[PDB]
Amino acid sequence: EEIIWESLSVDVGSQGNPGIVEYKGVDTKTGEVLFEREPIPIGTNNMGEFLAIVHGLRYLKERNSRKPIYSDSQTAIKWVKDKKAKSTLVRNEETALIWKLVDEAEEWLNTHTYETPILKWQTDKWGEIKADYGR
RNA sequence: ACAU
DNA sequence: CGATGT
Ligand SMILES: [K+]
Ligand SMILES: [K+]
Ligand SMILES: [Mg+2]
Ligand SMILES: [Mg+2]
Repeated sequence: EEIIWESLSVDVGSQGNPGIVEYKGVDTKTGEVLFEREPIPIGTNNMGEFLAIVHGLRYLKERNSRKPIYSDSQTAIKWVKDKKAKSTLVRNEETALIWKLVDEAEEWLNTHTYETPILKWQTDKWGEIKADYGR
């Protein structure tokens, strides 16, 4: 119904899919960029969306913040809930880095706790998520 | 079909 | 138009 403005919003940006993947987290209210991941040479949209949420979890936990996280990705929200990123991306030398980060993100989820609500950004009602890459 |  | 996903 209503945007929870006291929140973190995340989004992925890519050059190709699969292709170069980056992501960032912003203050939903102000747009302030809170974290930005260095571009990853090959990954998928959904792996980036997943990494963005998990990074947001780690970011908020380190800062003792109970803010929720918004993502517009049905897929990544489910993957985080499951603690399992069910990507189809081939594992090879070229995809080694993104798969390493995804593996490590799952591992973090399986060794830490959090109460952070992970919320679906309702793009059809509210427009583009505040972390959008204007892409 | 829905979400990217 | 193509790809990633439930
Ligand atoms: K975009
Ligand atoms: K499809
Ligand atoms: Mg997105
Ligand atoms: Mg976007």
